[PDB]
Amino acid sequence: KVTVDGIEFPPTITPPGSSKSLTLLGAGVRGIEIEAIQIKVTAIGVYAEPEVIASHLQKWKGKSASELVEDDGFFKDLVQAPVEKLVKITMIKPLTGSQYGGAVEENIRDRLKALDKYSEAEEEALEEFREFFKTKSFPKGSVIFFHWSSPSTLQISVSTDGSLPEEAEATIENANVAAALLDVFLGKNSVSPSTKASVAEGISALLM
Ligand SMILES: [Cl-]
Repeated sequence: KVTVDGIEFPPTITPPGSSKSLTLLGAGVRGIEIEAIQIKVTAIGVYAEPEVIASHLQKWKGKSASELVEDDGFFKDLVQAPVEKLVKITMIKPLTGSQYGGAVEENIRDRLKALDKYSEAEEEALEEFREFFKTKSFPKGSVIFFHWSSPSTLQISVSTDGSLPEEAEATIENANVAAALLDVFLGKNSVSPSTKASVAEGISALLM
């Protein structure tokens, strides 16, 4: 397990609507700082299938956690790897659905605009993202499951109490939004350098 801010991230999770078990790569915290005030917003865990994802990362074999974490190409390879992925979010700071969703939407939208990959299709995908989160509430301990069921298919499920949903609650089909959301966590300018640091540890260990 990796414990973050008192929150357990277990070694394995089965995505909602899925039967396949995914394994923990790493976990960390998303914190914000302004005028020296630090606030922990969420904890983040990243899951995939160990040997399947090791199969796409053999060029990083033998490398240490220190080596991997400072190589941007490493995280790029991980975002791009066409394998099943899951990101679990556990809420630390209480947020409304609109609050949480609006910020991740903005992050994705800004990333796509920077790449000149924000067009009508992506706009509609992010409107669906918005529609989904608008009806939700995120008290402390609530959870979000972002599941990459295909490289271009994002499933979202939530629970207010930390239970594991039985099914994907929303499905968004758009390759650019799906990759951009991964980059929110694993890209340059990640919301969580700690999560990246932990994933580097996990994959370094995994590539023996
Ligand atoms: Cl988050």
